[PDB]
Amino acid sequence: DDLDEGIRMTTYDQYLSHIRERLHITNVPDPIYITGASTPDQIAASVQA
Amino acid sequence: MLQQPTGGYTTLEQFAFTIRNDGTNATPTQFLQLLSYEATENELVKKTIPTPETHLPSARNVPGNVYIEDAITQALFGISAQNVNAHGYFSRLSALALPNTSARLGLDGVIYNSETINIPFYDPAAVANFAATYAKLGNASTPRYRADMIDIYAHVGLELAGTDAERAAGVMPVKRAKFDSWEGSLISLSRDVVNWKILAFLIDLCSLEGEALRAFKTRNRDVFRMMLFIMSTAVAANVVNRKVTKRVDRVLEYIGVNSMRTAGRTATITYDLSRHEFAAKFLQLTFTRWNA
Repeated sequence: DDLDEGIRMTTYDQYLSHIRERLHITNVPDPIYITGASTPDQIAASVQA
Repeated sequence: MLQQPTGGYTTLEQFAFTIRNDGTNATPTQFLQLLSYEATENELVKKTIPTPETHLPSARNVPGNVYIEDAITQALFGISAQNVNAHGYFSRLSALALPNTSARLGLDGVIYNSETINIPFYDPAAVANFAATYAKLGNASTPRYRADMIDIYAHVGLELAGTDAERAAGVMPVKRAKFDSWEGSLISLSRDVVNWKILAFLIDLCSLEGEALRAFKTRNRDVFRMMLFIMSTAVAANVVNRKVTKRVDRVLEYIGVNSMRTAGRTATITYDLSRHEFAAKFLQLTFTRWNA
């Protein structure tokens, strides 16, 4: 895998500081937590919603 | 957000409660083992504790992030605190009572008006359960809602000094506590206790349910007993030392009896009347949760 390739992730403070309020004003459900027991289909449902 | 384990937040090593003793960080249980009790002719019987009021005092419009844990711990064990009901910021806990409130209670023991970065905070559901009860500290001064500050101490005695048979009976002889002692032992004890992050204890106390709760109540009985001990010394009529062949036994008379004293003394922390009303309230709520 290339350096751009991989599993993206970010700190919660970065999430809160930036993306979260934009999630609020765009009128969407707060994106689901992933327990690790979570289905990929559920993640698809969340990225969809 | 700090996740809450299947046990309490108290299971986390981050929230260990430990008085200093013999140069080490002793657990409360291994301090309470040092304690011994002389019985006296008087008897404590425990009356039913009145149900705490339905009312949650208004969290007045406060721009600031209140330092609540400091306010509570200093009101209960603080060496110098007074007029604890003048400011009345305890009511602020009821900001946390609402569903989906923006406010967060940080592990710092501060009630932030909104979630903010790089400040870990307790799970909001847990805090809501905790606030639904302990916001009532905010009405510890209002005349309609004041707790009894005499009878409640019976429970304290039973929960501290009481042998398991005395606890089952609901009635124990008034006792006189004593322990091998270093200079300033009760001051140092109380200050080791002011530093305790007790909102962890109160929050697990209000949030946990079922066996997971009961498993908490056994595990932290000694902690609750240490808090009760510091309050007991705060309200004890007198606190002497005894020479005992080149050793000293600190002795407080009496466990479970509030003397209503308010004049300050070197030996132990003192309650102003406001601290008495507050502590009475705190005991009302906490014992109510403890026996259900």
